[PDB]
Amino acid sequence: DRATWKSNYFLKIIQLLDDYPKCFIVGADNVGSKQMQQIRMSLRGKAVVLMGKNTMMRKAIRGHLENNPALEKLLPHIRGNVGFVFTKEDLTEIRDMLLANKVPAAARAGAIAPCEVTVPAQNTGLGPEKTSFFQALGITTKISRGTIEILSDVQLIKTGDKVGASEATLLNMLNISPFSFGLIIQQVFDNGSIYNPE
Amino acid sequence: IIEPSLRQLAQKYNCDKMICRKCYARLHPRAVNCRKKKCGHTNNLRPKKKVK
Amino acid sequence: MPPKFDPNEIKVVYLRCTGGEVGATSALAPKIGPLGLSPKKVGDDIAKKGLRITVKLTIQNRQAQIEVVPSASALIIKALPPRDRKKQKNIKHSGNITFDEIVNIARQMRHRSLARELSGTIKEILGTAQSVGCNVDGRHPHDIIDDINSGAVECP
Amino acid sequence: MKTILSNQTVDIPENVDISLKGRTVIVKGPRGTLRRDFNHINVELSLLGKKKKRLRVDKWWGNRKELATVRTICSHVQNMIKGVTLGFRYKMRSVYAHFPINVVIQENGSLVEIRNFLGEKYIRRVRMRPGVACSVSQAQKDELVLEGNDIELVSNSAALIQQATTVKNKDIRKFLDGIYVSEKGTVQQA
Amino acid sequence: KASGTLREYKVVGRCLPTPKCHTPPLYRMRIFAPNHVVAKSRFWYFVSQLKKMKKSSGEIVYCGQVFEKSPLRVKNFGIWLRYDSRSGTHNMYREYRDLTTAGAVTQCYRDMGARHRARAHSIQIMKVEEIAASKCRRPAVKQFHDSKIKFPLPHRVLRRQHKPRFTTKRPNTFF
RNA sequence: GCGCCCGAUGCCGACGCUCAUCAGACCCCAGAAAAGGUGUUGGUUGAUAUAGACAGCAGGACGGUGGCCAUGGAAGUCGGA
Ligand SMILES: [Zn+2]
Repeated sequence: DRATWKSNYFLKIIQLLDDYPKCFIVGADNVGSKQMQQIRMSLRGKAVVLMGKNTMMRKAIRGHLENNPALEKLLPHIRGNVGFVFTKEDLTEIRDMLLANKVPAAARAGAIAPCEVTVPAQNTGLGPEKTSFFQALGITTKISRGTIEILSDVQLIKTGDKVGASEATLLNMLNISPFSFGLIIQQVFDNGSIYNPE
Repeated sequence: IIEPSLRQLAQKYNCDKMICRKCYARLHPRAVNCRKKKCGHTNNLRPKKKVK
Repeated sequence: MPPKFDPNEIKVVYLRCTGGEVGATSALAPKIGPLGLSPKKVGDDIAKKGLRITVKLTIQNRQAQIEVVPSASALIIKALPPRDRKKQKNIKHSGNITFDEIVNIARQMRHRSLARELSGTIKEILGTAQSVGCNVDGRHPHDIIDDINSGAVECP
Repeated sequence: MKTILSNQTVDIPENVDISLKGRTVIVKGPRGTLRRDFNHINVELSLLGKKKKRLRVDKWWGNRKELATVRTICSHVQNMIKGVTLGFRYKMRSVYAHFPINVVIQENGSLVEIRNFLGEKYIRRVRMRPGVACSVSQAQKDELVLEGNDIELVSNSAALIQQATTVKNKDIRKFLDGIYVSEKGTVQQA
Repeated sequence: KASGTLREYKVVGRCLPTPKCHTPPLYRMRIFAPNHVVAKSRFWYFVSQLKKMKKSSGEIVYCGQVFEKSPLRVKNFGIWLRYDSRSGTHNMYREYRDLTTAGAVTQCYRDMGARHRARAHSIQIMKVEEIAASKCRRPAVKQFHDSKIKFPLPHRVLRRQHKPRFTTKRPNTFF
């Protein structure tokens, strides 16, 4: 926003960081409109979600204000968009309550495919569209049970698939993309030490 | 026969154009000022009439 | 689905209406009847307001639809007060009917709301989504952004 | 204005080689050799680095319409690099409604014969640019494949063939039949 | 007027001391004129322009240049000008970079006459102040404070009509 | 007035502006306008910028939601208060 929201939320993020004895870094590089809310439902049962438009930006100058030792293992956590969650629970709990919905990161116009994921032979949750969003991929289709179903057992999702908004349509529809990064629980601050939660 | 792909590619080369209302010149749709110099590099333009 | 209506997995979001209209849809009970395959009898059994049709809800039983209850307080608010059609009064009323102790029902059957907290935020979407009568006023109330903080007429 | 200095630098892949005598830049790599002599561009082309890491175009005391040229020369020599290391390929699909475009390649490397256009009994022998190999492909039903090294050359030939097949005194908003450059490409890919 | 190389005169004047009040105040102006006679006349122009005095009702108490403070220090001046432009008066703030303030103002006149074709009889200077690199603002000036600057003589050509009209070799236009 | 016709710059002349497929080139004087130009400069004012501002990238283009509820059909509906 303006400098006003900046000024307020710079202090607001440190407010929550000081209070909640457990900080969590979750990514907002790629999360679509519904891929957002399907996680945001379970994020907050006794908790707060606060991703960065100025909060995470404030740390770029926090780094010399020294609230806790070893926030220079979360400020060098800057590459790629990241905001925060805050709870009082475990951190394995937090890992699994960002996976009780299994966030399928969604993308902007002109996205990029980094990886490879073999095609699912039955659909992974379709939105409102045709069987063109099936046969433009290469997975034949049949009318079936309350799950709109496809039919093919070949790899046409390839590391090097030319992505775009023409596919981000079907990404907000079927909701699995070759991209990888987003709302994850791995980066948990409790008073200055980093472990390997996974 | 004009299959959809060939169509919406040919109509890129022959339909989506921007025209200088004083000099009658085909311009790419981004164009704001006519590339000629007999109209005077004017700013006003019009989109190409879409066929029936 | 838009031309064909394949059996949708209910993450989809689509219209649920037309408890009778033959403008150009060519049916009465469903919008899934002509575009799909189903009889028209559960719909007139439902037809067994106030000068209108019933704004429907649609679920998929692997091939078919069973007429669903309005699943929030929003449309039960339209079960109270000009119930004449084409009213249209900003919004359907001014507030002369108790929204007060009836809204609390819809904070338990909303298995659909996303991004809502301890019930002080569950109440937010479920008291803001409906837009009928200012709870009692000719306002457009913005004291129930977050539905337990700045107060309303329903609660202390 | 006369900005005192503007610069641009290209990091040359090692697998290529560049020689220079004044503005004449010659690039020799895997697929062959190309020349280009930039007279009246009036810049400083310099080559620096062990394994000739970088090239530096420098324009001194230029005006605005003259600093414009520096990145143009950058892109020119960049596309030269792209050709010598990869090679350019263009692909053409010929739209038709009721008269299937009959394109054959009368001689091997060039001299494309075109006939059965709209019903025209007029044959055409479109002469591809020197140093350009035409090849009707077969994995796509109606596909011309133009290949070369100088993108100038291949694309010039490409637009030439496209423009040589167009209607006269007809509506180009409904009559559309003809060949068109479709999907600009290279030979081999990373 | 007819500018040669402007010299920055300073003038102080007053109205004649009428019997009503023993002496009116004294006014100081900093005026750029190629000779002090023109300095006097243009001082009267400015004074009659501002307050109701004329050389008929005034005498020029002091008239002499200000020798330049440190004419060996390169200094970049911001100059607040106001001219007339064949369609209405325009304010304007130009910038120059030279040694003597007089040099800066003469550069301003020359480049106004060229780059804006307004004669020297329609330009009335308000301020010329030497200012620091953090207050200089147009880029053309801004590009000349670097601890190290280097730029070759790009395309250098000089006179060869005194050196023979008819030589047997040809000039080198590199160094 | 000073390239040559044509006596005079055959000066180290100084700072700039301008590319005209009808350039321009000196009182009376023998080529014209209103209106336009992201041609190229100068200038005035207003907005935003490393805490990255601007284009091209990680978002984002709807989850509640048929939410009001027009049924003149319209989670967008245009022509739905
Ligand atoms: Zn034009």
